[PDB]
Amino acid sequence: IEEQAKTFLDKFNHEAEDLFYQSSLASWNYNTNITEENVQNMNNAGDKWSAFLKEQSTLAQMYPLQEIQNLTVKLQLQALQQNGSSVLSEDKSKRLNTILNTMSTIYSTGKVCNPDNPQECLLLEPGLNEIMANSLDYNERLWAWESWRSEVGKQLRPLYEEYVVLKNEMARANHYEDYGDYWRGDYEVNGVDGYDYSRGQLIEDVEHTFEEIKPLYEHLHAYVRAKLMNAYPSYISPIGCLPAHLLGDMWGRFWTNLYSLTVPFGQKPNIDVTDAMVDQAWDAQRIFKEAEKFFVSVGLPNMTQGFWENSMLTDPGNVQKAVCHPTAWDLGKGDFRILMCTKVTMDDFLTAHHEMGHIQYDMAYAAQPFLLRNGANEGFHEAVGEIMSLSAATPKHLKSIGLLSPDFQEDNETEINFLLKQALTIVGTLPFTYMLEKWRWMVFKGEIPKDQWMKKWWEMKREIVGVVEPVPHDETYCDPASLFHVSNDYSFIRYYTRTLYQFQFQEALCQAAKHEGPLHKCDISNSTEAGQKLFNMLRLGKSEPWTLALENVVGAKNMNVRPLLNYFEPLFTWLKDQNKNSFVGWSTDWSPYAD
Amino acid sequence: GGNYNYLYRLFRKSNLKPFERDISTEIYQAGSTPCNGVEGFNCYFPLQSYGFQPTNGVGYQPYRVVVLSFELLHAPATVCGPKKSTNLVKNKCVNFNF
Ligand SMILES: *[C@@H]1O[C@H](CO)[C@@H](O[C@@H]2O[C@H](CO)[C@@H](O)[C@H](O)[C@H]2NC(C)=O)[C@H](O)[C@H]1NC(C)=O
Ligand SMILES: *[C@@H]1O[C@H](CO)[C@@H](O[C@@H]2O[C@H](CO)[C@@H](O)[C@H](O)[C@H]2NC(C)=O)[C@H](O)[C@H]1NC(C)=O
Ligand SMILES: *[C@@H]1O[C@H](CO)[C@@H](O[C@@H]2O[C@H](CO)[C@@H](O)[C@H](O)[C@H]2NC(C)=O)[C@H](O)[C@H]1NC(C)=O
Ligand SMILES: *[C@@H]1O[C@H](CO)[C@@H](O[C@@H]2O[C@H](CO)[C@@H](O)[C@H](O)[C@H]2NC(C)=O)[C@H](O)[C@H]1NC(C)=O
Ligand SMILES: *[C@@H]1O[C@H](CO)[C@@H](O[C@@H]2O[C@H](CO)[C@@H](O)[C@H](O)[C@H]2NC(C)=O)[C@H](O)[C@H]1NC(C)=O
Ligand SMILES: *[C@@H]1O[C@H](CO)[C@@H](O)[C@H](O)[C@H]1NC(C)=O
Repeated sequence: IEEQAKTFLDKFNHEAEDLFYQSSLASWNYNTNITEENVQNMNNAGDKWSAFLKEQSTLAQMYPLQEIQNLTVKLQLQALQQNGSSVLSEDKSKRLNTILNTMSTIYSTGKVCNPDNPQECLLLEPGLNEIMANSLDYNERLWAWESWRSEVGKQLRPLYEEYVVLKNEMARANHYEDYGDYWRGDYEVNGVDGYDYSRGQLIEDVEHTFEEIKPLYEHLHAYVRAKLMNAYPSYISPIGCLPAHLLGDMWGRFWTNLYSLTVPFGQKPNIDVTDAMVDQAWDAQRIFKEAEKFFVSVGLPNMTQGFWENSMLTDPGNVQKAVCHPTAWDLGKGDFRILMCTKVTMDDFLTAHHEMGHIQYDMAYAAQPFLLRNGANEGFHEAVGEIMSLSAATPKHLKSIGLLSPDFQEDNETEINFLLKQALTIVGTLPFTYMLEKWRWMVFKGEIPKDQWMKKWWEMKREIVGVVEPVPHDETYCDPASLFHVSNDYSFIRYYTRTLYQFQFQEALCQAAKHEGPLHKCDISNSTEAGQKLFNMLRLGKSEPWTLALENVVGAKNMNVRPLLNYFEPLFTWLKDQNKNSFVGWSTDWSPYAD
Repeated sequence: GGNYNYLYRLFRKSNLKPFERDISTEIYQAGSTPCNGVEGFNCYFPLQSYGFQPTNGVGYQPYRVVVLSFELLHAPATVCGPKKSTNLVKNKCVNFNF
């Protein structure tokens, strides 16, 4: 009966909040002060949380799921009843964890040695990522691109084939058709009177939104190709694809390292307020106190006053071994801490606004039950953090926060320099993200057999992304598995939808703050009505369907690409005038070796 | 490490009458199945403990409460405020209260 499930969850909601607390408090003491008497302090305290949750999970199947009427207590029950693994045979369950540990340690400890000196050998993160991000030598970028895929990616090919079979068995025992349908279960919504969403409906909404970005991406692809021919003459065709090893990093995920070759007006400095911070003696604490004044300006609460003692805003005065990585912690019981090692720079002035945005999202849904204290889907949590960073990087906000000469002149040449640096990171990553999840979805359902994995991968690079390989690759390579998110078992569609939600939030908040100009000049400071539009979504958590959360801000029930294109229309107008003598589009027949 | 000595009751058959008190420790029975003094599904111990810890956000830290309740049965009198006496004058027509 349904009233027994309510009494089940309230014993759960008070044993979990304490056991999650000290399992996360011990993870704080390891992260900010590393010993090994802290790693053993967090492994036993971490396993008491994991052993407790599988005990309550096997108690949750005593209650049926379709004999429930209240939507909230049904949502908590389905998130706890989830079997996930453990549906496999107990010798297949230990084979899967052996593969996931072997693929993870090949990626982090794989070395590449030089053919002129076999005694010097580079790892990926120090040394191989620096070549792909800084070099202008064609022959050295071609060496680092091919040798990472032929010496490390060939080890992951027999391991990734066994990984697909075991993950499809686990997904079909949980009544999905494949493992790709299991990943799309985040966006599913069942029976809330007009707000429903199918797991197959996500596939059409991604492909419908993508064919409206292809006019903008084609003009960006044509402008970068014309600028790369001056940097690498006799290597690039003026009507063809771009070679895969000249894109700024190892995989071509972000084009953000191509800015020094593709800058529109290099005689205008892109605005940088780092010298005005060290001329006014701003400490470590000023960067957060101006960040807290931004959020109280819009109508959001202060920091919790436990935030100022418990947090560790710099690396300590001790030479203290403590993972230095910006992050926002939500230990529980209303205890919010930020861990970062901040330097006096406009870079960490902006990520301070980003990391505080995770805190203000966390402080808002802290009145829901324990199992609904996440973002409404996997994409909302990063998207609310980046609309705080866009509004703080504007020169309108910088001159009113005291950091820009009240006699500063923004010219139309510097807005093109700023918008093109945004499009190399935002627009340049959208066909990469769409192509990769489309390839992984077709591998799991079996539309691509294993004798055509690397054949269909490079046909989709030339057609969707416009990127050609420099050396042909047969079915002994596995080039997707040489990325971190593929070999470490992560979903990748959250980076596509976060980019679309980010400009839907920003365009909906700037109509409430009564903006008049272009969308990229907007700032939501001093408003109250925009914050009330934002706070009505922030407090929902997972208690409502995410389509119901979007109408509280945007006014629509689906993700939309038209606010993303309105941000880049000053660039799209300027790009169509720079490509009057160029060719827009590419040919899938040209190759850098096929002459 | 958590002060686990401060408990509260989280299951009862029926809400309390005003100023009523209940220190029993019988195993609660949520479902219809009888409990027979042992724990299990739908048979819960009725007391939980605040695990208080010094690094808790406000609203999670312990507050001490005192409830004063003045009652007036039908006696002849009892405790009350503490009157105050001013200064007594002399040799002047005055309005006095002794
Ligand atoms: C890292 O934290 C641990 C524990 O928080 C520190 O180790 C000991 O902590 C106790 C407190 O319970 C002290 O009485 C001991 O003196 C600490 N050990 C030592 C060797 O000092 C540890 O000190 C912290 N790390 C550093 C570098 O201070
Ligand atoms: C079941 O649904 C009802 C409404 O559909 C929820 O009722 C609300 O409960 C809160 C506190 O529990 C009250 O403050 C509200 O006034 C109630 N609303 C109404 C309309 O009466 C109820 O909370 C849900 N059950 C659970 C366990 O959350
Ligand atoms: C979870 O996996 C189990 C198999 O281990 C599935 O079958 C359940 O088996 C248990 C006994 O171990 C029964 O109590 C359940 O009734 C069975 N399933 C149900 C509730 O029909 C079970 O179907 C899986 N649960 C999910 C999430 O589908
Ligand atoms: C920035 O604004 C100036 C001012 O309008 C633009 O200069 C004009 O450019 C057009 C097209 O080349 C000419 O027909 C006008 O005669 C120019 N104006 C003047 C006063 O000379 C300039 O092109 C703009 N730059 C960008 C990048 O948009
Ligand atoms: C936006 O908010 C800021 C912060 O309160 C306002 O800045 C104040 O501006 C006045 C006059 O411009 C100064 O006298 C104050 O010293 C400023 N305050 C601070 C804390 O620096 C700003 O005026 C607001 N914008 C509008 C349009 O009202
Ligand atoms: C936030 O804190 C400041 C001082 O730190 C205070 O003046 C302000 O009133 C606080 N905000 C609210 C809503 O009380």
